Amino acid sequence: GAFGLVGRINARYSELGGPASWLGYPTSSELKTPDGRGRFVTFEHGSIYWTATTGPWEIPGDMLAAWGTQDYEKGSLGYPTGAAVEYNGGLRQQFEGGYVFRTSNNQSYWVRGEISKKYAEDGIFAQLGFPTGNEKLINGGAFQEFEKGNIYWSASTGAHVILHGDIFDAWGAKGWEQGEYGFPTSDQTAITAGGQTIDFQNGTIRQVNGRIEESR
Repeated sequence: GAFGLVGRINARYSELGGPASWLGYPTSSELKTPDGRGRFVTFEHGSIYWTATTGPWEIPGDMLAAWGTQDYEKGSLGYPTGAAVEYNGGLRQQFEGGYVFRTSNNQSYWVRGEISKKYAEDGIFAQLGFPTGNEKLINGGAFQEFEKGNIYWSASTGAHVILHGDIFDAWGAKGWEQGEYGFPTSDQTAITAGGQTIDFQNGTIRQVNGRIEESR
């Protein structure tokens, strides 16, 4: 099928090597987005989106589908603001409202808002690995699951990291964030001699010499 492209999207397609690129051939001419702000073009293996203020960016098909689960540009992620680039054996792509990932296990998930901001801090990926799902809204705020732990957020507590393991399980036995401890107020932090510690709204849990210690 023959298609002739225009403006900054055609520009970006050319920059990627046109049909020789991973996108393959166009499967549409330039289309308007629902919200009357953007333009896009579909290709065999993904799409390019554009706004006057974000510029033209290709999104691979799997990450395009994942972006779709919160309704693409109409969702809080908004428009892509950069390319999908190699990231820890996967891809990371920045959006106005967060990030979309190809994971190293060839799955695709998004991160958004305050949880995105925490996940993007240096050292946090090393602690968590890839997302294993999208954000979940809960009573009091939100949380998200990653390979090696979770991030929890409430407006009062901010976004904080807790790892899988005995401290997480001890909090779980008391109903995690809905229970008497409430939300994590600190990131789980290593201490000397192998220990771990984290603060919650209404107490602290420590692991030292492989023993759990609790305060309320």
